[PDB]
Amino acid sequence: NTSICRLGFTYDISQSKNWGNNKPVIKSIIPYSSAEQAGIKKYDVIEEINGVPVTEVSVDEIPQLLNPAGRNDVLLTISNLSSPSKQVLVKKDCKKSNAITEDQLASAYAMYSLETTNEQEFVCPFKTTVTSDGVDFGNFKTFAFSTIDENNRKLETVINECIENELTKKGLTVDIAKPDLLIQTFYFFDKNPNYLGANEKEPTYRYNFSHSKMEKFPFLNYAAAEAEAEYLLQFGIRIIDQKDIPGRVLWECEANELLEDSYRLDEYARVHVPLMCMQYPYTKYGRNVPFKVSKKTYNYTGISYDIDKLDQVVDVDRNSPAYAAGIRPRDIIEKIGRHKMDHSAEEFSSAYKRFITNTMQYRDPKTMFTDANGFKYCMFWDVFKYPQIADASQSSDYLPAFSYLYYFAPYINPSGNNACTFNIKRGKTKLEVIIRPTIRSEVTVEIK
Amino acid sequence: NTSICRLGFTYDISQSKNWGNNKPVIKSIIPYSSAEQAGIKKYDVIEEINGVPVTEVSVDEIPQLLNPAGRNDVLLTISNLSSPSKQVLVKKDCKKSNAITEDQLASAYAMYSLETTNEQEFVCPFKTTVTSDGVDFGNFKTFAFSTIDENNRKLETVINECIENELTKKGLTVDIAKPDLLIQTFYFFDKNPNYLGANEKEPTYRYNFSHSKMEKFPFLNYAAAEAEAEYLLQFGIRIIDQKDIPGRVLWECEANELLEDSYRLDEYARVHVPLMCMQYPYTKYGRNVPFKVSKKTYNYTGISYDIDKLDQVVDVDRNSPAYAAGIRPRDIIEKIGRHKMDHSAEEFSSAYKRFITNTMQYRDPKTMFTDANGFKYCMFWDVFKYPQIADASQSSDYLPAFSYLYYFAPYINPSGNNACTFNIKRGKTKLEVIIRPTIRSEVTVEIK
Ligand SMILES: [Mg+2]
Ligand SMILES: [Mg+2]
Repeated sequence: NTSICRLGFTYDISQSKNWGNNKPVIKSIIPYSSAEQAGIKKYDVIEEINGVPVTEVSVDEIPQLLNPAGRNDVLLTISNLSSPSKQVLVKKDCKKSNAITEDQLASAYAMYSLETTNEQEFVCPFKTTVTSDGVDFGNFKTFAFSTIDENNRKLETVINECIENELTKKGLTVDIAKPDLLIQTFYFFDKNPNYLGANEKEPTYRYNFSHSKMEKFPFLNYAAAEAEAEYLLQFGIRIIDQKDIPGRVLWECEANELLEDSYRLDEYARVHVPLMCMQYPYTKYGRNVPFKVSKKTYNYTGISYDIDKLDQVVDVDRNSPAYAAGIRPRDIIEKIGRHKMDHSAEEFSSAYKRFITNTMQYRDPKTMFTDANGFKYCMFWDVFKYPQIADASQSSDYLPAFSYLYYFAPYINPSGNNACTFNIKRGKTKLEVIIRPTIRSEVTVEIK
Repeated sequence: NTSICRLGFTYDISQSKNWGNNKPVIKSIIPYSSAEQAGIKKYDVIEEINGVPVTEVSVDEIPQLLNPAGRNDVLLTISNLSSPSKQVLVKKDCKKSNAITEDQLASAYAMYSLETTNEQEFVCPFKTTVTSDGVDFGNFKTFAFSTIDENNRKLETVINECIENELTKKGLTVDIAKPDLLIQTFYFFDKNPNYLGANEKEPTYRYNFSHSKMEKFPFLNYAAAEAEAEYLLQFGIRIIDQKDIPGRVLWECEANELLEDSYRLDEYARVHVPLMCMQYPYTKYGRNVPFKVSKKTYNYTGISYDIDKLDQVVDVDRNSPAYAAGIRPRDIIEKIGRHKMDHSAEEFSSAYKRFITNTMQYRDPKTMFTDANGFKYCMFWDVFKYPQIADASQSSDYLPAFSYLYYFAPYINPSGNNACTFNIKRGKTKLEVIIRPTIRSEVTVEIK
């Protein structure tokens, strides 16, 4: 009955002295949102809301000002590394309070396709250090790389090409003549002397000059885990100021990795330069960076369902396959493919739980992982058991009406036809429409 | 027959770009040596040897030039943080090839007194980072502390007083008006969010943008040991240039400690400021600093013994208690106290091994430690068993003639008399002299 609204981005009230201090800083953009389409990008700084500067208003009233009651389109004054000022009109993303979207259902029925829809977390051993001077990083618009060590030309060119792509994507530009910043990289790869050719918790002893004796200290002595590494890897990025206080290191990120086998620094840089630079210009973690990867792929039609009476269309997105097919709100879905829809939420929930139970045998334990929400037994399907999974997935006992969301996968829909049949009834008139869905694919890589 | 010689210090050919590059840098001074008395100090840079600059000569011929054949006194041109040039005449420390000194014997019979004579190693979680500019740290002679945060005045005053003592000992001087350097400290103490109220090796998963998927990486995932810590401690020293390139951080040392209980940052600074500053100006370890503590206390008389015929005096140090008592080389020691000396080296070695075996029962297992040379079962004597240790230590079966080296300890000599009786025989004339020894005490704290 009441309509809920959202802005297509997540943000922080920045505590960083060098990037949009005590202002909203965008952390992530919601895919397929209006904020995305309007051109809002990660690490953007909200300077003003609807003409009022964010400094001239309390921190507690920023969420209300960003989601006004009467207004629908929020005018934003943005700053980033591309420009110091920019006007952006962000349209709101609204839905009915009782609407269940295909995005929500793709997440609820994710175990049909863990291969495409999951969340995972990881932590990187990055030490990120910035200048103690409260200089805004937005003052530096251009960069150049420091002189290449000819002994390592091949490697240094790969590293600098990775950093160049990351920084040009941020809105920074190369100027070899008079750069605002100089980029410097340092790296190391060699054997660990503390490796004993072997793979408990020890006490911490230190010398105390004040008492002229060795003493036990209540610190964790991790020195035994260090011995487990044969090799040591170091990789760092140094961003040196050339204009405000020349020679001052503005930002430095150093990765220190404990290695089991031999590893290539070029391969290491290719993977980690993009993860390391996610904290330039917005640094919030100094020692161990937490990341969250959320991936999702589903068949999109544009239909929203009633949270209570699920066989009822509550809305149809404006430029969607279901709209183009002629589906309209208040329609009643008789069936999707060969599966009836006149079931309760608990009928669907129980039937789904039965499917996961009865197909645990077709999962691959070599792929077992713990997802971001703490679930320990995530497994992909076994590649030699897809025909058996597809058959089990389509058993009427498991109420597979919503399995259409994953009809692009051969472990759900073996037939070479992603087009879904929707049998609707508006009043007493019964129609059958074939909806070829569009595939909504999305990956969000966010610093927690 | 041939006399061996040494210089009273250990050194490196420095690989540091900011401190005596490709020149000898003194690491440690040998206590009671001529180099010590001449005023050679740790981290001194040998600029010239006997008038010849160390740059104008090969690295391979520096040890020979430092220990000449014909010459006995080596004239050194030194540089440090106190002065850019200084003339130092270092006398050599010589001994006969067949001489066994009381210093050597104190180390060989150390298990009489582990409490006073042992070696231990420890590693500190210090990250030490220096400027990539090859500026000599000797260009900066004065310092001042940066403005105190009034919210933490009590703590910041303790920290700065510790750093002030360390740097003034190095030869640096305070100048609040126009300092060459500004010292800045940063610190943090709070609970670990990753602590689960609990006290295996996990795989490393990271996101690879090049392949748009999570991947296993051959890196050690230590994230489980991080969870064991309730609290996190950070403590850092920042040395900022004010004259050459103002604002440039020359040297920075950051300690990151994983804590079991609550801990005071003032107490932490008091202990670690002296360990952290041992790498200013000579930094050779960037990430995990290895230290070695060598302590020794023995009764010194000045007598040197023959490695083969041990009851024969091969030398008597010039200003020693044995010299003052009238002991002279070629004398024959009949007995020390009530213990005869006419035994072989294996007679003494076996008798000593029997004593350690038979007194293992009087050791305190609560004190068990692994020494620097890798011995796992080092234990001090049990404080309630000293009378029994003293009796066992003086049993003629264990040939305790050399136990006089530890006669100042009540677990060896219960009587309140540190004066030792030496019964000698020169030719056929037999004399008894009472030697009150001097107590040689020494602690060496060195970066490995
Ligand atoms: Mg190997
Ligand atoms: Mg506790």
